[PDB]
Amino acid sequence: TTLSFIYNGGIVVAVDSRATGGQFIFSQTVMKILPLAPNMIGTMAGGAADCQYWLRNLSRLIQLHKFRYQQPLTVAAASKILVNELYRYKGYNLSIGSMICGYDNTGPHIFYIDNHGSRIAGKRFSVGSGSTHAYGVLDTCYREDMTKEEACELGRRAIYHATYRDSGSGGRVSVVHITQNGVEWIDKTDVFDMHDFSKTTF
Amino acid sequence: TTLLAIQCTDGVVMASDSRTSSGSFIPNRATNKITEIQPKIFAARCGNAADTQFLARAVKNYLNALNITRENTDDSTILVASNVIRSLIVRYRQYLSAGVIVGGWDSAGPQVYSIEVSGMAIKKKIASNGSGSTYIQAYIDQNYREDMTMEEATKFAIAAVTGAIIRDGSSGGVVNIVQINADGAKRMTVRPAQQPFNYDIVKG
Amino acid sequence: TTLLAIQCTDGVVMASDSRTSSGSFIPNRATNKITEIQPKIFAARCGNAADTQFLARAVKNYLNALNITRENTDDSTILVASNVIRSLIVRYRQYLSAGVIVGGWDSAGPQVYSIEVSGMAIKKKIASNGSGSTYIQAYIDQNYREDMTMEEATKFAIAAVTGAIIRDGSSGGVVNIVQINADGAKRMTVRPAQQPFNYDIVKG
Amino acid sequence: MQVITASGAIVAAKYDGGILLASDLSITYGSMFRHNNVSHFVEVAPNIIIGASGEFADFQTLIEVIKSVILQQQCKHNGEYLTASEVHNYIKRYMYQCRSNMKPLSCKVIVAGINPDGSKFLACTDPYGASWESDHIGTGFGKYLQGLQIADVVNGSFDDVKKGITEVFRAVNARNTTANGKIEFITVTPQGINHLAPEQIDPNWEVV
Amino acid sequence: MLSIVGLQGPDWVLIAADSSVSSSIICMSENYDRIAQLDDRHALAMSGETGDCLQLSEYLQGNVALYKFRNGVELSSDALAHFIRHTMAKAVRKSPYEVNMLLSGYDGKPHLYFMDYLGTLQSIPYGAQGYCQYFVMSVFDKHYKEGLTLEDGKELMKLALNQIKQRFTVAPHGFIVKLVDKNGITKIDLE
Amino acid sequence: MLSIVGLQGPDWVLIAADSSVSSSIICMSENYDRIAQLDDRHALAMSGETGDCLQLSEYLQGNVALYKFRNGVELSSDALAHFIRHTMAKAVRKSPYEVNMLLSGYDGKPHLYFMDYLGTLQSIPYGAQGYCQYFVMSVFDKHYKEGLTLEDGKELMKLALNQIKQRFTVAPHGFIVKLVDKNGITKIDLE
Amino acid sequence: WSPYEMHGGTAIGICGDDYVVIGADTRLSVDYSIDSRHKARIFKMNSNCMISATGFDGDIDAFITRMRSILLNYENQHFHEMSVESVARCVSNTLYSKRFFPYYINILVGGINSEGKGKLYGYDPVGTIEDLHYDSNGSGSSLAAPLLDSAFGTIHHNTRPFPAVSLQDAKNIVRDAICSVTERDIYTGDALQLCVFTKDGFAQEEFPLPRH
Amino acid sequence: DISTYNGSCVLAMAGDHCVAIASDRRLGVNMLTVSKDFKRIFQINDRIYLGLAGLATDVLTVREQLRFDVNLLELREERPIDPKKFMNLVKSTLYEKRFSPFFVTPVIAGLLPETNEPYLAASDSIGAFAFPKDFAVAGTCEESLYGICESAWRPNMNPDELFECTAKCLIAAVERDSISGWGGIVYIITQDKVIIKEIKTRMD
Amino acid sequence: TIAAAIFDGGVVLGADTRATAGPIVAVKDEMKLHYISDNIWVCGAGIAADNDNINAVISAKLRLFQMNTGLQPRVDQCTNILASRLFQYMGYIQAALIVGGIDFQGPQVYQVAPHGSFSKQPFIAQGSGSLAAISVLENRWHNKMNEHDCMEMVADAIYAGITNDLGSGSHVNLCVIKRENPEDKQSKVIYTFYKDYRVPHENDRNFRLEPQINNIDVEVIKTTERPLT
Ligand SMILES: *C(=O)[C@H]1N[C@](C)(CO)[C@](C)([C@H](Cc2ccccc2)NC(=O)[C@H](Cc2c[nH]c3ccccc23)NC(=O)[C@H](Cc2c[nH]c3ccccc23)NC(=O)CCCCC)O[C@@H]1C
Ligand SMILES: *C(=O)[C@H]1N[C@](C)(CO)[C@](C)([C@H](Cc2ccccc2)NC(=O)[C@H](Cc2c[nH]c3ccccc23)NC(=O)[C@H](Cc2c[nH]c3ccccc23)NC(=O)CCCCC)O[C@@H]1C
Repeated sequence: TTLSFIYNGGIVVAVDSRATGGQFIFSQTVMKILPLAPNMIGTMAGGAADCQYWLRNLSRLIQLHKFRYQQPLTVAAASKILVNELYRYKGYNLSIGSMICGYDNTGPHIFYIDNHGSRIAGKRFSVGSGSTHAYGVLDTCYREDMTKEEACELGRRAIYHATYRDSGSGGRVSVVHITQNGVEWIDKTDVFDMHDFSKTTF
Repeated sequence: TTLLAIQCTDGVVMASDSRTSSGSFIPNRATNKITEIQPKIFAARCGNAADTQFLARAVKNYLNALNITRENTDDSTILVASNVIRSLIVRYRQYLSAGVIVGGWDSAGPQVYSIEVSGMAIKKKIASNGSGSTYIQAYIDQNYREDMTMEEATKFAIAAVTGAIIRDGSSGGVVNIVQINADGAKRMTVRPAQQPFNYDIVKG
Repeated sequence: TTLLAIQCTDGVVMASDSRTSSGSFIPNRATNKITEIQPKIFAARCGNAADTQFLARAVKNYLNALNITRENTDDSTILVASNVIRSLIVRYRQYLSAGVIVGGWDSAGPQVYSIEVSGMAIKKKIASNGSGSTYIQAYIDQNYREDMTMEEATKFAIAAVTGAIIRDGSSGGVVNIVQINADGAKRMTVRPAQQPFNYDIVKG
Repeated sequence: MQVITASGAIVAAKYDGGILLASDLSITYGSMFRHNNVSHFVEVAPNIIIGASGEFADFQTLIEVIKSVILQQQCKHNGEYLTASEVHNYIKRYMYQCRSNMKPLSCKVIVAGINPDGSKFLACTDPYGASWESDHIGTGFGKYLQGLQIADVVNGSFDDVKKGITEVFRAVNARNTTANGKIEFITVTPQGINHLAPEQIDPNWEVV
Repeated sequence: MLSIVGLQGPDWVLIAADSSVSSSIICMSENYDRIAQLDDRHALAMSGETGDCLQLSEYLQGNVALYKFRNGVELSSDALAHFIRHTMAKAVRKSPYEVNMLLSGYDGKPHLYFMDYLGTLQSIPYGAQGYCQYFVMSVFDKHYKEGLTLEDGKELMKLALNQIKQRFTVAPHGFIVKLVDKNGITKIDLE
Repeated sequence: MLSIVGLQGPDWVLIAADSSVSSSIICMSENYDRIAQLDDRHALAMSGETGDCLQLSEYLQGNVALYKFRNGVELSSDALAHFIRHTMAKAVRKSPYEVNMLLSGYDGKPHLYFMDYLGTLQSIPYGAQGYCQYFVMSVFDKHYKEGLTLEDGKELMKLALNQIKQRFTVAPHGFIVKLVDKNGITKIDLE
Repeated sequence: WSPYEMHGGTAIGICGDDYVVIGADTRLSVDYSIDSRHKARIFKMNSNCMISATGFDGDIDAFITRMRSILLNYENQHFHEMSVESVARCVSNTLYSKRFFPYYINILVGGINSEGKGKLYGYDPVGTIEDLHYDSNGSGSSLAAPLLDSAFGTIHHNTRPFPAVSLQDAKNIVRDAICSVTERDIYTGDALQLCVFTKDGFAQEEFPLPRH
Repeated sequence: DISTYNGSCVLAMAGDHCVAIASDRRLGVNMLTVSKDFKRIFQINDRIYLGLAGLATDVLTVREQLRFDVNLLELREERPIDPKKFMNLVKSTLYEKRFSPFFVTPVIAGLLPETNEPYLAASDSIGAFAFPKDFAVAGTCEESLYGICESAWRPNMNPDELFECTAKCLIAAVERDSISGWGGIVYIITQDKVIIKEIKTRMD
Repeated sequence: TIAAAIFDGGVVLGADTRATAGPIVAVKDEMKLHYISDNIWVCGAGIAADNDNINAVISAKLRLFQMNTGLQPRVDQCTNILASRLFQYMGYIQAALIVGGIDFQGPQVYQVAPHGSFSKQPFIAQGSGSLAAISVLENRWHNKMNEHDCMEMVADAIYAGITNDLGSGSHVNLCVIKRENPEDKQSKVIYTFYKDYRVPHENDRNFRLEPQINNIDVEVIKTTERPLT
């Protein structure tokens, strides 16, 4: 489970950290947020190798454009670069579900990109097996006028509930808070610590 | 597998290899593929060892059933054995993959019946079956004589099964011979050392 | 198909049937399966007629290419023909389903090379190929002699191909014989009337 | 990985004086005993022999490739042959390249040689290009019908390793359908490659 | 794989089901009741082929009625849940009932049972069958308080059903929601 | 197979498209614009894989712009429709664009083109790609008068889109409707 | 026809504050058959790192040859040996270069960085890179992974600091895990190549394992 | 797959005159967590507990069929079923469905009636029972449990230490199995009491 | 790996003790040699439950036969019943059995394939390690070998399978069916089962981290105790 939502305070991107091949948890510490530019990250969902390689390659392309041209590369631009690179491998069975999130001259932007070539702008996205659960948390608890702490907690809790209800989601919620002032890596919080064991319903 | 039943003037010579093949592995290299249905009824078995052994078991059962209501136990027993094997191969055509040369001696004298895997029962004086029999077809054609005695037919059957053994991977080991005359059946084993020729006839 | 190339002391005898089979239909019952690559290089062809004819065509092309840069046109031509057929069968292993016995005479004397459908080229004094050759394997083993002359090898090859013809549905018709000695190649056709035996050897 | 014309089992095992390889001289077309007196081993260098179990057409292709490469390096090195290690490395690379091109050589290839440093080198590349160096290698039913007969005597006296290989090939002749003919033995020693007289290794037929 | 949701409360169970029945890509009806009231106390929300859910509902309701008439007593919510699970397990061994159910019940105490087509019986505080279980669970998880008031429970069920409507691609035109409590089963409208 | 509808009028074309984009069973967005404005005059509603519709839209819009810049003139609605059909036919021969489109245009005269993924180009008075063509056609057929007023056309498009919403099982959360007329392409809200 | 053999064998890496211990069984086996009993699947790559590989042996050799050539190119074109971080990135890129014809091999890049710290990287066949402190690969990865999780509890509490063990405690954890995997994994055994990369460099031990 | 449809993790363990049987509490529908209150361990009798790892469907089907059988056997014999006798009952129940197996693997943790000796009996889905003296493992976490317990298990664990490894050795396994976990429950059956400790595993 | 050979005065069956749950050793001390009657034992390869149940069923059939009829079960009788049962299941009951026993017809070793084929052979090896075992049996078995020679040969065949086959491992169990008096062929057929006849030391767990490092902290949500009654 990855998720990213724009609220009045900026972009909150919360990802789980579980890499699960089949039913076996290969990792619980995998980094599913990749910083692409000082003010822009990319999330990883799908093929771990595909997501990380192609977000790394998008970072390389963004750096190449940055050094080549004075014109800053927007989040829309990074998303379009990534979706064109992925469509170049259309039919190659790539598996990237990413959110290119970040701040550019026009403000906050989240673009959900996938290997299928989809590139959807939005204020609220969740990718991965637990995306439905993170959506259940976000669409319900999301408010535009949240505090930074409230928004980070919203993303953290959406990822935590996705991890609880999704076998493919787990580990630690890495929460990043992108603003016009750059990508702030809020923290990694073990979803084990987030679980309320006082509650017995779940 | 190689099976070669020769109905001679003085008896029946049922030769076979002894190689059971599981792929390229020989789980049984001393396989007795000629099953004794009755003291003078034998079933040379080709195909799935389970299927052909079930056929031998079931034809023993059917020949005992044939004898429930009669006292001429020695009448039409080879022919009934062939008919029963045919009926079982046809009835279990989906399940059984088995061809049986039922040869031997009964009141009607020496008889060989080849029941093909299809369930085609045919009375033959020279019946051959199995993957190895293929390699010896021309050999049989040029070396089988209708006038062969049980001794001559035994020598010829050993030579033919040895050729099939040499050329067929599925055929190998000893030549199991059964000579069934009116007096009964004599079993012989021609081990590779006693066989008329070996691999060295290949290209030479 | 039946192919039987015998490298004798005084030449090479390449026998074959003449039956091209399209299922149970014989589109060509007078098939010449022994293709003349060169006056003294012949390719007995087994498998897809298209594939084996392409192999013969391509080995003629490769033997002419071999002779572009040399004047000893008669040197290693059978061996090069076998190597080329092997290379083509391996290279077109997916496409070509063809085994060629390239036999004949060159500066190195009489040579037979069996290139199996796998692309395995082996120099043989007695090479056999095709579905019919199977039926004559034991026959060949018990009737081939390394000392056979081209006449004796021709008689034996006619008999063996006739046995394969009789027993193999895919083999039939005439026996196409090619006798290649230093002086050249002589083609003979043993029509069923002239063949040593016919269907009547089957069970008799 | 199609094996129509197959070379049968190979059993190579190091003994004090070299590597003793053993294999029947039969090529089998399917289950048929098709060709006889076909050495499954090819001497590619004075102290490097190569055998293969499986598709003998692929073994011939590989031997042609190995010989071309050895000839190229002999031209480069004034007739000096590639070492058994180098030959096996090239075979590994070639067979892995063929498995990666999806046209694998359907032959488990044994390289038995004496390196210039005098070290016995017995290695094997499977049809997939997976390769390994061992003191004894079985290919085909020489691997499966092997037990501890070779492992218990590998690097022992020539008589002990010969006896163990003979036990393995008695098992092969008894229990391998494609096993036909005498088992040729080949000693790759620092003094060269010696083709010992092929032996008819007979299964115990008193079992019947 | 139609959306059925369940939300057990301290003394009630809100059992919602996709009220729209479709024939392939055509929404045939929009008020289709997929919550079969097996008893005055038990509503079985069903998710699956309409014609297998109908047959299973008829069989289960007829057997509950047969138990009540043959034996003067009624089946407990646990007893009815285990009878349904027995039916589903027998079927899956023989001919699976491709119907995933939420058995809400009130036999003096609220009960909600996840009941997959195989025969997986599990008492749950809340649950769902269909793809809505991927959308509603977190909602419930994030918003289910122990001892919910019936109105808080209705708000929570509305939250889950709106989550289905807003985020589930195959979004039901609407839901039929029934309250199963000491007063029996009553179709309640979440507004 | 997303729902795109088109309704050509006497001097306008109402081109609607499923505005909701989904990732499998998840509705990712609800305002997704599937009507790519290739030009100030042409809006191409697209129905298919979001990532193939986006790429085809980018290629077609870039080629329309390239034609307009390289050649001072703009492509006609017929010319652009045939260029799109040429692209789709080349693709289907080589690598099909799995995108069924409705090209609405106004090059001085309203145009609406059915354009299947194969390269089936057909001028239409109204049409649809996706499964909505099974639901909207009759509506249009039963209610399209020659010489519709733009408001009657908006009512008719609302009728067709409500037919999709009410009767199509996979009902879009909403539609983005654009008016293509002498004033260009304007996102109009059907209310 | 699958171009792999899925040989098996288990590798277990454990990074420490100044060491990386990768212990891999040396068994080269497939389809209930042991091709080799001593096929080292851990390779000293340079003075900074080693690569343990499990999976298809042909792919292991191809990838290790490619990585050795890449590291040699790096050492020639940079005059210093590739760092464990650079080798880890190269392993990721090399595995992904065959993304659609993968090296069906799981890689552990265990080395010492310029800071003297033990860096362990786990990979999947297609080149996912996890900068981890312990990992398991191969047929017995499922068997060994809970063992390392117990030894370190990192999975249990993933935000707590990695409880790094002594070099000998890591060696013993790897040995015990390989012994357990050998007891339960049929494709793991015949020996344990226990390689340790420290500031001192690459140090390899061989430990007998059950050969059944 | 249907065996991993309901992620399971059952772990019996032998101590000093005490057994443990722990299970993950998750009921998951493939990757979806339905419940954290799923019961996979069932008291068969005072000194027999059955942890059923696998299809929750088959978990309840086999638990209730075994309860049927054990209740009938204890009514007829008026004595509790012995751990070995219950193991044979489970084997019979699972092999009765040999051709349509339950997708559940049992783990019987009991104390032998007389000596209070730990009795572990793990089987496959069709009743092939192992009788480990150290630990029995079952469920989708099977390999994980095997490794952790093979390293961790020590002889003569008292109920406290036995619970400690059951809990730790189960936590390690479930936390590597994505579909199993969401809490654990360990039944420590000692000679005189059963301690059911609900242990905190990861809930992701 | 299971095997069985005939020596002069009886039969030596043998089996490894590994049972595999796919690629993982499910059981390390599994019993594959199963008593059928005092004179017949059956080692078994294949599906563990199939072997266990087929052997138990035929053992029960022959126990009933001996109780009612009073007759010693015959090795060929056991083999016929096993072959018929395995044939009626068309190989679904994957029990590749070796029936080794003694009756009035001396010592007999039969194999029964899962599909119901059977065969009397002086020595047989079945299972995944059957080829490694059968190499040993081929090179070592001879007519009228003695009890100890056949014990060592069959144990070495099982050990060959253990070493070479991954599906075979752990210990070598043997059973020796003989007659209580070798001189008398009417003397009682006894069986001596050598559990762990070979326990290969190189196959033992060489290392064990006795102070098991463990950083998983067990937190108990709830503890409830009940009397064991
Ligand atoms: C939301 O709920 C989360 N779901 C999970 C499944 C994340 O674990 C995904 C979708 C996640 C994306 C991701 C991104 C970055 C790092 C890790 C993970 N997916 C995975 O973890 C995948 C699951 C998977 C398995 N097979 C496929 C096929 C297509 C798409 C997705 C998958 N896991 C992986 O990709 C494996 C990661 C990994 C790391 N170390 C490993 C060692 C051994 C095996 C696997 C390892 N890699 C592979 O499966 C490679 C297989 C190559 C075969 C030739 O994330 C969101 C947030
Ligand atoms: C030498 O060659 C030895 N090989 C191994 C594999 C024995 O370890 C066999 C063949 C052996 C026979 C055997 C006989 C009696 C008891 C145990 C073992 N086979 C097995 O152990 C089998 C292997 C197997 C699995 N599937 C097939 C199909 C055809 C042939 C062979 C096999 N293993 C099993 O049957 C599993 C046993 C098992 C799994 N988990 C367990 C937990 C606790 C106890 C036992 C467990 N079971 C399964 O795989 C499930 C099958 C379900 C079928 C519907 O023996 C010779 C001597």
